[PDB]
Amino acid sequence: MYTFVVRDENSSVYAEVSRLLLATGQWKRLRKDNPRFNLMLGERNRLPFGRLGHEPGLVQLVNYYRGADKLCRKASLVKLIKTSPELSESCTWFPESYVIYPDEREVFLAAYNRRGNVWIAKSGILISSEASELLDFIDEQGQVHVIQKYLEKPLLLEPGHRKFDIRSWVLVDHLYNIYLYREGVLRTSSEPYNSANFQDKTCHLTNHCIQKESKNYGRYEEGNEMFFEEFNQYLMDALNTTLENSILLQIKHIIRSCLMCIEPAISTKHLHYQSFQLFGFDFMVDEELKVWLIEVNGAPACAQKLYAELCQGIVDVAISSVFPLASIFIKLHH
Amino acid sequence: MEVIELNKCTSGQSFEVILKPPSDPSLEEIQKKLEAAEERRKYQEAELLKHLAE
Amino acid sequence: MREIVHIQAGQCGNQIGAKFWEVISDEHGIDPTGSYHGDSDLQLERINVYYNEATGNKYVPRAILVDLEPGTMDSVRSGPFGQIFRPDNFVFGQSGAGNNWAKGHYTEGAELVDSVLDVVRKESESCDCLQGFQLTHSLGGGTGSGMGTLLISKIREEYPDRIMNTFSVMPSPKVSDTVVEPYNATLSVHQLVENTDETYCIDNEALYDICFRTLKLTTPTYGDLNHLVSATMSGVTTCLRFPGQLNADLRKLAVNMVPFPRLHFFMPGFAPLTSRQYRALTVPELTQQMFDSKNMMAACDPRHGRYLTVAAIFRGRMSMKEVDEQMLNVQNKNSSYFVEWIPNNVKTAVCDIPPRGLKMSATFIGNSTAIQELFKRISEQFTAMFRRKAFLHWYTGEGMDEMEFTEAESNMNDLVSEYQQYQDA
Amino acid sequence: MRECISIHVGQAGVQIGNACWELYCLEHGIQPDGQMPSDKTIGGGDDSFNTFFSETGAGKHVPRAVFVDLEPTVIDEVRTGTYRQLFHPEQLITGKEDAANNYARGHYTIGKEIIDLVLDRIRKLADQCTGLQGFLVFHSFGGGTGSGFTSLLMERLSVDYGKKSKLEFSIYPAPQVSTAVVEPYNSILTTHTTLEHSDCAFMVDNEAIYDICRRNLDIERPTYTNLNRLISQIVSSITASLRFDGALNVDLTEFQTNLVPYPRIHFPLATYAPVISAEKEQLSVAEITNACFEPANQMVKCDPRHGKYMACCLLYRGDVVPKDVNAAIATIKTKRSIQFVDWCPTGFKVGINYQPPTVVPGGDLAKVQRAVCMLSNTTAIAEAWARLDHKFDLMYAKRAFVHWYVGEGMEEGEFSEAREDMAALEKDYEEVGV
Ligand SMILES: Nc1nc2c(ncn2[C@@H]2O[C@H](COP(=O)(O)OP(=O)(O)OP(=O)(O)O)[C@@H](O)[C@H]2O)c(=O)[nH]1
Ligand SMILES: Nc1ncnc2c1ncn2[C@@H]1O[C@H](COP(=O)(O)OP(=O)(O)CP(=O)(O)O)[C@@H](O)[C@H]1O
Ligand SMILES: Nc1nc2c(ncn2[C@@H]2O[C@H](COP(=O)(O)OP(=O)(O)O)[C@@H](O)[C@H]2O)c(=O)[nH]1
Ligand SMILES: [Ca+2]
Ligand SMILES: [Mg+2]
Ligand SMILES: [Mg+2]
Ligand SMILES: [Mg+2]
Repeated sequence: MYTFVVRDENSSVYAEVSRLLLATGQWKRLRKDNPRFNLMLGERNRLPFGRLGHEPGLVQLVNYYRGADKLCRKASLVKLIKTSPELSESCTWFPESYVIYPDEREVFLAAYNRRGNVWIAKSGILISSEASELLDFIDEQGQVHVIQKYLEKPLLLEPGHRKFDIRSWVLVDHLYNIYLYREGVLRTSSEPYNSANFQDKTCHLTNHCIQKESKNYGRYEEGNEMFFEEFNQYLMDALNTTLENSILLQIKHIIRSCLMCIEPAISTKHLHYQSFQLFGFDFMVDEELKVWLIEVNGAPACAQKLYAELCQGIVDVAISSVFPLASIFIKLHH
Repeated sequence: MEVIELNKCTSGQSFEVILKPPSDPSLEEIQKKLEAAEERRKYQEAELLKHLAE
Repeated sequence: MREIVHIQAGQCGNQIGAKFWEVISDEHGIDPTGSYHGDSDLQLERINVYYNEATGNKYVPRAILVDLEPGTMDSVRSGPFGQIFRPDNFVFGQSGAGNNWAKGHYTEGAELVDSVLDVVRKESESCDCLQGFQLTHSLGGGTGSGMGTLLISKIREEYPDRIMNTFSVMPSPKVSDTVVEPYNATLSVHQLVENTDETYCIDNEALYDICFRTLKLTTPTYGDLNHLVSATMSGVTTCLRFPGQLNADLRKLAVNMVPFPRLHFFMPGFAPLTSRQYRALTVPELTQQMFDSKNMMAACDPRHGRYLTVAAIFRGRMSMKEVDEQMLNVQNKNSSYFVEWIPNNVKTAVCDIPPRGLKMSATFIGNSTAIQELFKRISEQFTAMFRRKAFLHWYTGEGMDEMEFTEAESNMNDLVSEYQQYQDA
Repeated sequence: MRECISIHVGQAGVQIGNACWELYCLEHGIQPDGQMPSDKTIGGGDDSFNTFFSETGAGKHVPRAVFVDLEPTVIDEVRTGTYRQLFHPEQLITGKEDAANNYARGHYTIGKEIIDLVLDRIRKLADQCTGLQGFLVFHSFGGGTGSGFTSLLMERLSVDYGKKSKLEFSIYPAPQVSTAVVEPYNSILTTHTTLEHSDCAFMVDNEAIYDICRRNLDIERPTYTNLNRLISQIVSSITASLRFDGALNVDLTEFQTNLVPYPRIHFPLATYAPVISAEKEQLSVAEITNACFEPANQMVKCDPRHGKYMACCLLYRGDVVPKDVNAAIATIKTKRSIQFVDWCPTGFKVGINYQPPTVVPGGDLAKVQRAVCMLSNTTAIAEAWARLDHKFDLMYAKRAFVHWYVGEGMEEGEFSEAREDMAALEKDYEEVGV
C-alpha cells in the first residue's frame, strides 16, 4: 500500500491525479501535515524541500523540481538563456530580451537605437513603438520586469487573420527522462491582427482569460482552442507541410535545450528524495514557420478534453514508475 | 585559476586556489541561574511534601 | 548500579509477583536456591537490577511480599521458588482487608504499613543507586488496592525523586470476586494518577478473553490468567534486565512514554499467544500480532483512539533489518492511529535472549488514548451503585465519608476527558 | 607547539572519543601501552603529535583528553579496553545516575553537582600545557548529558579560558538510531546555550553516517561501532593538521579564520570520500574530489546547489599532488553549481598529507591510496536546522514532555527563548544564501 498527501487544493491537474490514485485502490491519501508519505503533491510556493527524504524506510517523491523556477520566471529565464553557455547570447529561438529593474537598460537602449522597432514589456503588459513609453511604464511598477521584441510578423490563421500560440505539456520523471505529450493546444486570438493599433490588447494577446472577456470567443473553434489534428490538416491544406516537419521538430529541440541546460542544477539522481514535474511550454510561430519560445510554466493547467489522458499518463510514467502497481508521450532522448 | 601560498614539507604540502575574486555571562551569572533552578526544584518538592502531609 | 525494589501486595499482587520472579529467575539462570547456573554473561551483566548478591555468590530477589492475611504468602513460601525470597521480606498481618479499600488504606493497612517501610528502607539503603520501585497489585480488592496505594504514597514521601512503577490488575465483572470492585478501583486509580510515573494496565477482562478465544482454554483459572501476566511482565522489563540502548532504566522509559504527567497508563501486549507451539514465527507475524487488539491486555480497542507513544521489544535471534523494516511498515500503513505532534513516537528495542520455550517473541507497550474506555467502564460501574449508595456502609463503617467517593468519581471522569482532549488534538 | 585538550561528554562523545584515540595511536605509531618507538625525545618534546599527547618520564604518550559521563557503564569500557593503559584514572569522570535524556537534568540538576570536579580535572591537564590553544568537545545533541552538561561546560570554559578557542563535534539526532522522543528539544536547548561559546562546530547527522554504512559498506544494520569508526576517520581528517607537520589549519584559530566569516554561522558541512567496503579499483584525485559535491557523501544530508558557499577547505590524505587537485577543481567548476556569496572569493584552501588514511585492523573500511575531506561553510546546512526546529514546533505546541524539563527547575520560557534564537539563526542563513 502506497501513501500520498495533497497540499495544493487549487491544482486542476493534481486534483485529477489524486482521484486516479485513489481509484486504483492501492494508494491511500493522508492528511496535509502527515510526514509519512510516499508521494507529495506539494504547494506552489515555499515547498519544504528540506524536509523531504528524511523519514526512515520511506521512498519519497514530490511533483516539483527544486530550482525549476529559474526556467519558469520570466526574468530568470532571460538571465538563464544569456548567461548559460549551452543556450548563449546567440540563441536563435528566443526573442531578444532585456531585464529592466524599476539591470541592462543601457544595453537595451543601444540595440534599440540601432533600429520595425516594436517591443513588449511584461512581468499588466505594454506594447509600444517608442522606448520612452516602455521604460516609463516599467518604473511605474514595483516588480522586476522584462521587455522583448514583439513578433511583428506572426503566422496568422485563415480565415480571421488570427494570432495564436502553442501550449505543449512536458513531463520530466525522476530519471530526468523528458516526455512530450503528443496532444498540444493552440490558444488562438479571435480578432484580425492589427499592426497599427498596439493599444487594443485583444488581437495581440492570445490568453484564454483575455479572449473570453473580444466579441468573437468561440467563433471559429470552441473556446479559441484548436487541437493538433485540425492544425496539422490546416498546414497540409494551406501550406503543403505538416505540423511535425514545420513546427514540432523545433518545439522538441527547444524543450530539450531548456531542460538539459538546468539538469545539473535540479536533477535528483543521487538525492535523498526524488522529483518529477509537469511543465507548460508556450511557443509562437512566425510567418516563416519558425518557432519561438515565449514562456515556460511551472504549474500549468491542462486542456479540458486532455485532462483524463494526460493525468493518467502522469500516474503511469511519473508515479507508478517509482511505486509499481499489481504511449501518449514522445520521449525526447538526450 | 591562481595558486598561492604553496608551502611544502616532508609530510605533505598546502596551498590556496582562487577561481574568482569577490564582487559572555560571568561566573556569578551562571551560578545565579543554577541556584535559581535549584530553588525552583526545592519549592516544587516542598509543595509535594506539603500535599502528602495533608 | 541502578537497583529496583520490587513490592507485591495482596492476593493478586503476590500470585502474579511470585510467577514473575519464577519466570525471570529462569531467564537469568537462577535456581530455586539462589545460585546461578546459566551459560551466558548476558544473564549476569545486569542481574543486580533485581537481585542482591549473598554469601557464596547467592542471588536474592530485591522483593518485599506484603499482605494483610497470611494465606497467599504461606502459599508462596511453599511454592516452587518460595525459598528464594529473603525471609525477612515477608510482611503480613492476620485480620485481612475484606475486599475493602478503606480497610487496606485507612484502618487495617495503616497498622502494618510502617513495618513494610522498614523493609523497603533496609533494601533501599543497600542500593548503590536506587532507580525506584515496581509494585504488583490488583485494584479490585482491599490490600493490593487500598494498602498498595497507601504504600505508594508513603514511599513517595520518603523517596520523592525516585520513579514509581506499577503493574495494576483492573477488575472486570466477567472475572469478579465481589460487587465492590468498581469502588476499590475508582479510589485506587486517583492514587495512581497522582503517585505513579508508569502504570501497566492489566485488565482481567482482556486476560480472560485471550485465554478463552485465543488460547482455547474453555475454563480459564486465575493461574491461566497469571501465565499471560508474568509473560508480559518479563517482556516489559527486558529492557531493564539485559544490556540495551533504549528505555534501559525507569526514568528514561518514563521520559520517552509520558508526554503529560497524568497520562501514564499503558496498554501492554505480547506475541506469540498460541494454543498448546513448535512452529517458527516470522518477523512479519510477530509484528502484526503484537499490534493486534486481540494481543493486548487492557480490553481497549486501539483503533478507537490514538497512540501517543509506543515501545516495542523483540526477543530472540532475528534480523534487526527485518525488525526495523516491519516496524516501519506498521507505522507507515496506519499512520492515522499515531499522533502527528509527537514525531517518531514508536521506539524499538531488540534483545538476543528469548523467553523460555520460544525462539522469538515481541512485547508491546502503548500509551494510547483508547485506555479511556477502561476508565469509562469502571466509572459506569461505580456510578451504577453510587447513585443508590449501594454497599457504601462497608466503607463508611471504616470512617470514610461519601464526599471522598464523589471526589474519586470526579477525578476519574477528569482523567477520561483529558484522554479525549488529546484524542481530538 | 600549542596543546589541544579533547573533552568527551556523554555516551556518544565518549564512544566516539574511544574510536578517535584508537585511530590517533595507529596513525602516530603509539602502542596500546602508550609507548612510541619512533619518538626519540624520551620524556618530552614539542613535536606536532605532542599537541594531542603528553609524555611521561617513562616514555608513555598520554592523550590530553577528559571523558565525562553521568553514569559509569560507558566510561568503564574505557577503563578496561584495549587502550586502558593510555589513560590515567584522573581523566575518566563518571557519575552515578544519568540525565535521562533530559537537557534540564543534565544542565541544572546534575550539572551543578559535577561541574567543579570536571573543571578541576581539565585544569590539571591545562597545567601541563606550555601554550594551550583550546578545546575540542565531542557530544550528542540528543542525550541529556551530551546536550545539557556540555552547554554548562562550554559556558564555564568561556569564563575560565576566555581567550581559548573551542571547537565542537556534535552528533545530530536521527530517529533510526535515536533513543529518545525529546531529542529535538535537547538539540535546540543546547544549541541556543552553546551558540555564543563555540567558535566552530562540526555537525554529524547519524542518518547520513547510517546510510553511508549501509550503502557503501554493505552493512545491513549498522551499529554504533560501525558508525563511530567512520566518524573517527572524518574527525581524524579534520584534526590531522593539528597533529602532523603542515601549514594549513595548524591551530584552532585558523579553523575560524578559514571557515567562519560570520560568527553565528559556524557550522561547516563535512564531506568525505572514498568509503570502501573492506570485504570488497582505486579512485583518482578527480573522482574523490568530484565525490565531495555528492549529497550521498555528506555528514549532513542537504543540497548545496541551493545555498551559497562562504568558505571551502580540501583536506587530502595519501598519494595526491597539487597539479591533480587543480585539474580536478577546474573540471568540477565547469560542470557543477558552486555559487559563493558575493563578498567572498570563489576559492579553495587545499591541504595534502602524504600519509594515506589509517584503517583499524579488522574494521569495515578498506585501505585506500587517497582520500579527502571537504569542509565547506554552505547555507544549505540550514536545512538541518529547519528540520529540527519543525519537530520542536510540533511537540512544543501541545507542550508535550515539557513537564519533565520544568520538573528539573527549568523555566518554560527557556524553551521559547531557545526557539527564537534558532528562528534568528535560520534568518541569518536566509539573509546570507538566498
Ligand atoms: N554516532 C553515534 N551516536 C551515538 C552514540 N551513542 C549515542 N548516540 C546518539 O546520541 C543520542 C543519545 O544521546 P547519548 O550520548 O547516548 O546520551 P548521553 O549524552 O549519555 O545523555 P544521558 O544518557 O541522557 O545522560 C542519540 O541520538 C544516539 O543515536 C555513538 O556511540 N555513536
Ligand atoms: N515577443 C512576443 N511577440 C509576440 N507575441 C507575444 C510576445 N510575448 C508575448 N506575446 C503574446 O502575449 C501572450 C501572453 O504572453 P506571456 O506568455 O508572457 O503571458 P502569460 O504568462 O500570462 C501566458 P500563460 O500564463 O497562459 O503561460 C501570449 O499568448 C503571446 O501571444
Ligand atoms: N489476574 C489475576 N487477578 C486476580 C488474582 N487474584 C485476584 N484477582 C483479582 O483481584 C481482585 C481481587 O483482589 P485481591 O488481590 O484478591 O484482594 P486483596 O488480597 O485484598 O489485594 C479481583 O478483581 C480479582 O479478579 C490472580 O491471581 N490473578
Ligand atoms: Ca618526545
Ligand atoms: Mg505564465
Ligand atoms: Mg481475593
Ligand atoms: Mg548516557
